[PDB]
Amino acid sequence: MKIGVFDSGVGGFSVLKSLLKARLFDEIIYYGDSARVPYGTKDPTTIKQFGLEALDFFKPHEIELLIVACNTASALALEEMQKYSKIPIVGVIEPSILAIKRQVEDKNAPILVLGTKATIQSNAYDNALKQQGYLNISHLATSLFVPLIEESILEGELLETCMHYYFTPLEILPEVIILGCTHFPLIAQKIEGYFMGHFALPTPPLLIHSGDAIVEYLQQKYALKNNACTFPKVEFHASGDVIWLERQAKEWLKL
Amino acid sequence: MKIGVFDSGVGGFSVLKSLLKARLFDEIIYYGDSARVPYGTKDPTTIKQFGLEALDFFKPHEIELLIVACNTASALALEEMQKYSKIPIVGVIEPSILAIKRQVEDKNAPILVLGTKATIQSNAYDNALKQQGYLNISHLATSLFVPLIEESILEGELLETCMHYYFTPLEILPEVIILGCTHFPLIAQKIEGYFMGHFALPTPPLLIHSGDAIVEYLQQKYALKNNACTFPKVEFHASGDVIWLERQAKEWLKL
Ligand SMILES: CC(C)Cn1c(=O)n(C)c(=O)c2c(-c3cncn3C)n(Cc3cccc4ccccc34)nc21
Ligand SMILES: CC(C)Cn1c(=O)n(C)c(=O)c2c(-c3cncn3C)n(Cc3cccc4ccccc34)nc21
Ligand SMILES: N[C@H](CCC(=O)O)C(=O)O
Ligand SMILES: N[C@H](CCC(=O)O)C(=O)O
Repeated sequence: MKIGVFDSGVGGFSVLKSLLKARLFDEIIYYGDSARVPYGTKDPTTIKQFGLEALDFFKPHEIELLIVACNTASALALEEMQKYSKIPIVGVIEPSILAIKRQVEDKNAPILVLGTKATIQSNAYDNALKQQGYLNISHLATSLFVPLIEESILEGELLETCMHYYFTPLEILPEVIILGCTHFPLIAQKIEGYFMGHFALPTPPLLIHSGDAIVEYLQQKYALKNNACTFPKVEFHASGDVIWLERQAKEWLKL
Repeated sequence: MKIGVFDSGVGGFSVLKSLLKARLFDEIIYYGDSARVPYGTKDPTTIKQFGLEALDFFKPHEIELLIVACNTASALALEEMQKYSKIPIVGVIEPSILAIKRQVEDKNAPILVLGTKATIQSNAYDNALKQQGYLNISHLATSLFVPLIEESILEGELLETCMHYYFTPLEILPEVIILGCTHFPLIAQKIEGYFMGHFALPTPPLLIHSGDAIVEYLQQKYALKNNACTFPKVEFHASGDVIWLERQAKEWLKL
């Protein structure tokens, strides 16, 4: 199968990695709208229109399915993109809801959603979660995590001080934390260590990764299988510097 | 006189505040490309073209001069903008160079240039200072200041730790600090406080503010006298969050 993956930029790599490791696809066309990144700081009408525009980018590629790796575009643009697209478009929020259902039998478990401002203000996560019977849902816009991560602040005092800034106010101690942004997997264990260091817990909260969750959905929904070729064809495309993006793929993805 | 102000988003307000206090112009059309903010994290090509697209936006408005309030656009897009424009275009780098040339006779004074990644990478400031005979020039990309300032992290521990992270590796004690980004006046006193508090500085460093510097330039170059109408007509446009932009203008600029 030939598919598209769309993200606001390089962050989508966290999803593409899961897809690659699972060997789902013979061909993948990755588009990063990196001239306009971030999306998370911006308004719904702007982001919806970004998502429609990404649809036009894909048209000459004859993809059969579009993955929207971006949790912000997933939260805000996806309904509008699906409305004008014949092929299916799969976002990263719904697959995470299905993963939570499999992994979190206790409907009362405190679940913390972390995301960009736009993702958190949409309440996409909370709404889906409530519909499936969840009763203790909390949310937090950890906005500064995105540029810290862009600047490779993946440990140390500055990261620790930032986490502390966002997490100290929380009144509830989550048993489940949804990593509802492309960037946040890169600080997954530091978030785990934060809660383990700051509270007496025998195990860290369960972390939900958007990549692994969409992999599980794609396998099940499309009978996709971990035996697409050994050397998938993958093209990178960007509205900003595509050579830099390709250089990133080569360094971090081996491609 | 009707003129235009361009910036990547709201940060240009720091320049606009200075323009308004100086009563230089009867009417100002402000445009922020806030669908695509920030520019500072991006590349020459992408930023040159943003700045040519800003020319297009000003065409129906019949402006007589354009001020590029963005330090990043000034650094990367100015020449290209000027190459095509029929009206004078004034950016925020050259006026800062001439402000320094006026206040700082000592060619060995240690001047420190703070900007976005793109601004610093261009060496637009360093080149201009060197041509003016300056021999002691350091630069730092203080990239996380921008998002921290956007999230109103204007004091406290997170700012202090961010500043520590950028300022600690510095091998020269500055006598001149260029606030080479729209956003950095909002923490000017905090920056001055970090240097006075952690080092043995005899007296505060001379801080160069892009807006005060452009004003000085505009007055002198254009023989503008500060005798424009007491309440100028000012319009606010943006590529998104325009409503938000207009709110910010009323709350913060008195407009
Ligand atoms: C995302 C996984 C698949 C690969 N990866 C990584 O494991 N680390 C530890 C990085 O530091 C990194 C970076 C990186 C290079 N410079 C900064 N970093 C963080 N990239 C590229 C990248 C850049 C910016 C944001 C990103 C967000 C998500 C994924 C990759 C990102 N990919 C990176
Ligand atoms: C003319 C400027 C200096 C007036 N002004 C201000 O003095 N403070 C202290 C603000 O906090 C503020 C803000 C603000 C509203 N939300 C966060 N802040 C910081 N704006 C709008 C604004 C927003 C974001 C970044 C900005 C960067 C430069 C100038 C204005 C900016 N203007 C603001
Ligand atoms: N990809 C975005 C993060 C970067 C951005 O804000 O565009 C998300 O997953 O929410
Ligand atoms: N206005 C930009 C800062 C914000 C951005 O990165 O676009 C500058 O002065 O460099």
